[PDB]
Amino acid sequence: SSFEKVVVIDGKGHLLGRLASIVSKQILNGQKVVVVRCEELNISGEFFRNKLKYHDYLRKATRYNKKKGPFHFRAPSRILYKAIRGMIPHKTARGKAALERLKVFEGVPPPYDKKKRVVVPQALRVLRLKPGRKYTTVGKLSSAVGWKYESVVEKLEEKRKVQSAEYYAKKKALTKKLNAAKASTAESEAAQKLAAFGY
Amino acid sequence: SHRKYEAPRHGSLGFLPRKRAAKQRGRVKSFPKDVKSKPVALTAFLGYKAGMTTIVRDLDRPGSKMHKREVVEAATVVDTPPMVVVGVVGYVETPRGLRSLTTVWAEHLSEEVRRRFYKNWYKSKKKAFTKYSGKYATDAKQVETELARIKKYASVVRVLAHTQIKKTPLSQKKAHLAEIQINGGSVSDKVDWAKEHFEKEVSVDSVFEQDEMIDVIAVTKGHGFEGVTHRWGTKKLPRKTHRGLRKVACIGAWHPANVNWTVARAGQNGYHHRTSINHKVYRVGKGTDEA
Amino acid sequence: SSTVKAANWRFVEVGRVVLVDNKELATIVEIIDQKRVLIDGPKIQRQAIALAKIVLTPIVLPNLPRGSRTATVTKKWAAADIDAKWAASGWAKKLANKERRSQLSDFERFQVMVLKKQRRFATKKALVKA
Amino acid sequence: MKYIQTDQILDIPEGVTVDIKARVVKVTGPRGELTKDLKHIDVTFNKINNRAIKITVHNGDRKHVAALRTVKSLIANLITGVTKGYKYKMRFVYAHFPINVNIIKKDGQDYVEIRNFLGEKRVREVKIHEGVTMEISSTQKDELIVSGNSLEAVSQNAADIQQICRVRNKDIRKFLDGIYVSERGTIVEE
Amino acid sequence: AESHRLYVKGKHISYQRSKSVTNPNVSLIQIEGVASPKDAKFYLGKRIAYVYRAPKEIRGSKIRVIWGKVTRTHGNNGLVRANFKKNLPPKTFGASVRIMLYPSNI
Amino acid sequence: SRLNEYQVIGRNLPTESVPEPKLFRMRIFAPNTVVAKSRYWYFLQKLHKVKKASGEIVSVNIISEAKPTKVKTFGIWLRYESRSGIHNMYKEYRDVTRVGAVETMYQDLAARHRARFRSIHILKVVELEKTDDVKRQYVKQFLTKDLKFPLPHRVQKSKKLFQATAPTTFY
RNA sequence: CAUCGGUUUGGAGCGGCAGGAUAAUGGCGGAGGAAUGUGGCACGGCUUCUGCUGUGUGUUAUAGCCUCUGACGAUACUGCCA
RNA sequence: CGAUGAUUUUUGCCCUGCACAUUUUAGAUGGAUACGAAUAAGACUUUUUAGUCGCUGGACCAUAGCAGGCUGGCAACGGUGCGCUUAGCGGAAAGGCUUUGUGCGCUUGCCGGCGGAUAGCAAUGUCAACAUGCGCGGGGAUAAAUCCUUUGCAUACGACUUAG
Repeated sequence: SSFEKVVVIDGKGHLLGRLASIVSKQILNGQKVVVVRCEELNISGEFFRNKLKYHDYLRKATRYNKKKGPFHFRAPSRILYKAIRGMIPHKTARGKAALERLKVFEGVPPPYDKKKRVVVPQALRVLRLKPGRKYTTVGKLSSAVGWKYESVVEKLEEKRKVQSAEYYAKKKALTKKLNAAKASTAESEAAQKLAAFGY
Repeated sequence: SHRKYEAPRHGSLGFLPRKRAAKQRGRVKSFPKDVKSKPVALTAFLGYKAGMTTIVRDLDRPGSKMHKREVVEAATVVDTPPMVVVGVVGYVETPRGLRSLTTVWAEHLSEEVRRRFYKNWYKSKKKAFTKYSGKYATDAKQVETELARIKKYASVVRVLAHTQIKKTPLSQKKAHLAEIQINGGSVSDKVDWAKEHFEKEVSVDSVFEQDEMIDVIAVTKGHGFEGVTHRWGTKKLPRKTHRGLRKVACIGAWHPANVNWTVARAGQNGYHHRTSINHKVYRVGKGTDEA
Repeated sequence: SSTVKAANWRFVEVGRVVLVDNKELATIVEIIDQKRVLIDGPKIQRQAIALAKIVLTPIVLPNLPRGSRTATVTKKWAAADIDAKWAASGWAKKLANKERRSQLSDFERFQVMVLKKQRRFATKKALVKA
Repeated sequence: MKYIQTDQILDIPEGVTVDIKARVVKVTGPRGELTKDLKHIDVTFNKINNRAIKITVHNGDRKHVAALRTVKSLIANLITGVTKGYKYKMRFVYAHFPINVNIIKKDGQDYVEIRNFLGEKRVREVKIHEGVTMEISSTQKDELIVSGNSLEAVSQNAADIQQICRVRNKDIRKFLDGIYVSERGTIVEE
Repeated sequence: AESHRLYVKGKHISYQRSKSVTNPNVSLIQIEGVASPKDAKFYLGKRIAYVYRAPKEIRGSKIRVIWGKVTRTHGNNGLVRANFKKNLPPKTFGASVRIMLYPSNI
Repeated sequence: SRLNEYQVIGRNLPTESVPEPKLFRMRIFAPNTVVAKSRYWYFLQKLHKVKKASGEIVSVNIISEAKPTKVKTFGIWLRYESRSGIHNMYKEYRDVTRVGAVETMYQDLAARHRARFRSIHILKVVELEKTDDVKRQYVKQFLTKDLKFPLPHRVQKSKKLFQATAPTTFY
């Protein structure tokens, strides 16, 4: 609920449209939102059904000049961006400013790779879909419709995960030392009083 | 209503827009896929179309009526003086495509390639690459640092090579400088090969063999503004047509109330960038040969 | 051997202790459907509720017959000492801690900050040397 | 109808140690080890004892319940594949042109090569799955033996061989030529 | 020390409106940390300041303020209706306001 | 709807020929006494030569549940109209109150047969004392000895929009 | 800022009273009955009988449940408070 | 969108330490507080049996001092800021993350002494980051493009390929 300066949303496991609606309402209200790992988003419905939906989307182009028509972006970040822009009054100055408040990425590039990523429970697939239902991963659909950088993104993601695991090992080592020191300095007058206060 | 009679359309939609090439030098859109097992070798070369000639050859094609019989064939000559390696570029894989990371130049550049960086050479102080050449001050550690960066981070290594146009009969003094992808070996091997070849000449004999199939990248012959009859090969109208006959009679139906992009219009003809494939190398001749 | 990893679910059974309104303890006395149960307790009114409005706790009241009336549930609840078992869990401790923090005034919040400063000084001193 | 609970009991023979963890079943037996992911099914496993395992579905509808005995059968197939093996015997059926079948190895990969099928000049090459053994039997003429621990791989190679030898543009009631799976059984006869 | 704030942060969300017609005289304010009408009722009657910067100086200050007050709650999610002396300009949709803690009733 | 069970008693308006008319009683499930008295006349005019104008309502009384905190199984006999014809069914419900089982019935037939409240007549609501009186398997399965079941995949309703920790569904 | 008057929106509002089956329930007492039968008893499969367990028997035992009822005492709900 | 070359002998340009003054803000007012994966699962301890944890961030860190002054002491040799300084890692958009030594502070870990009024009972009661300009200071470098003539691999004219 708090007004954060930037909210970085880890897009893994999130349903496309529900996340899009929440993020649209957020950025219309003046909140800066950065969605990372847009290749890990999810769409309800089997893979083939969503591929057919995208092919129906591709069928639409300006007859007299194909360069004027809708521009079908294949990248997962751009698919999420299309979903969000559909939910924004983008043809006004206010909508344009609201769209300037949003960033979408595949993977977690710098500088967000060392920041805090949060999730949105109201849009999480594992919390929303009935457990037997089928779903699509937006990265696979993007590869199926012409996105060219799935292998590069997964390589960079595995490298980033190796780095992040090393960081986490260091952090977990450091916090364990602090917990040991806090336990030693317990049962003192400062510690005993802080227990009576609920701390 | 439908056409009374069916016919294929005139011209290809796969070569639009029929506009002038942005540069007179053809650029290699795609390079052969890199195989690490192969030895480190170049993938492209630059030459000059000299002209066409005629050869005679015994055809070796079993089952053909011309098998073991002479055939007269047209051939094209490409004057290819050796190219000089002057630089190396490293390219890094990104989610947004290949991105050049680092360019390392040779210590010394010939004047004909330094002219490439000038629109008015005769009025210049000719300051190009002077501070960069000074960067080789008795240790060249900045160059080694950049080369180490290319080795560590780059995934595609290309070499900057220029032609020795002074060896050709052309009056142009600017050399042509181009990026040629290096295939084979690891990135370290490619960078070592590029460094060991700075300021050296590379001949066509080390790039192309005889009897190879190669592709040609070039800008075609220009013709200027051209009408639909020659630009697209449409049918001329009858002799008795008012206001002329080298036209397309119907440029569209009433709806869409626009002119479609697929209708033939007059415009610029020729001088297009074209890639032609599967040309057999009949001969690799040497300039030192007197026969 | 086989070594099958088994789930550690909480079951909907007669005798489960449940939190109602995150304030009261009750127990399931009878199962109505997949979604609805009947709950009873010393400090809650015997009623039919939906399982989405309650939370199952890791505590089971043993040997509680199905459909037991209020007196039986009260007697067996006292016998098993459910309140003491519940108040001993980290869950109940965290709750009571939450209300205790909620009751603080500005003065003792200031006191909390001061004591935190003292304890942090002591903890850092202990941490640097071990 | 949302049945409250449905159960199956898997029986584990003496020499087999089934190992389940996060719906990744690992079955070990004298003939080797097999593994299977069942992450697409919401089932839970309980070890009744060393010889019996309970497979349960809670509050499952008709299709969710139907997906339970298939799980049981798949794990049972894994069990019987590491203790008895799987063997498919195929016949060569032809009217005029003998079918020439070879077990060749190209590019470090084994292939089954069918030649002279219906007199065709085309040569049919079938990739062999890992863990599957192809053999030309000695005991009987015009035979092929597909052996392996995994029923799925063995049956799929048999199916690929059968499907690659199909007749086109003919009366298949009349041109019955082909390679057909005649016997499905175990390596250790019972 | 590092914190000096005596007000609650808010955001100017919208005007009172139907689908097609807006009423600039009533502004909808999102108070930070409020999510229910019961919580938002603590702030009824409290004063709101919209603080902005202007080009010209007035008595050496480039900061101007529009004062308002919280009048009633709006909806079910803890928004409130605010009435300012001069209507908040539409360009402030998404801008931050200050919910002052007075007139205090604690 | 949210219903109650009402006793409605009525009779023909007394005549000099017929000075003590017979009293008729019905059990009506209605949200309020205005509908309860309306439904009463609806069923008398389907069974007897009477009207609201020529009749009289004697008494309307709420019938409270005898044992509101005892789990029962109710058998309900129905007569509902589809788009094509009129059908009878018999359905069973588990509930603690007689009224709520009827409330479940109305939700049930709306869901499974698109039958509106106006399309349904309740012929009879009966408590099933014995276990062998149960005919439908969707309630028979909850009468088994020592019935246990978990609630896998618990979804926790979040107050805030953003959670800093990964979600979990344990329970 | 305070107080007033008019209009109006609320409170986790608090209290008193009335009605109903003078609520129905519950708690207590009494009587009767049964099973999704507690203990016990008899057969069993794994348990050094380690909530052991299953199946039979039967009627409160080392659990309890249901129906009727007798004297109380509350609450819900709907109204009223000048 | 990137890499690279050269960037005016002009009092013009680049980097940098400042100082002052300005215009602007789609909108600072303690902290964007960094594993990954699964969810019919996770993490501990023994034991692979069993026990425990969660059931929301109402958290964690930070938070006392004229918007935070001037001083004194006790205790420990810590914490923290700034400035140099050592080394390493990070190329996806790295422009950041750690790290050595040192100097100057401050320290609310504990105890003191002195100061705040009158802005009058509220009036945002003005305290931030980005940018720009100008005055200095220390450093550093010392170009091209177009028109014109020419060419014809080009061409309606522009443009283009050349040469000067």
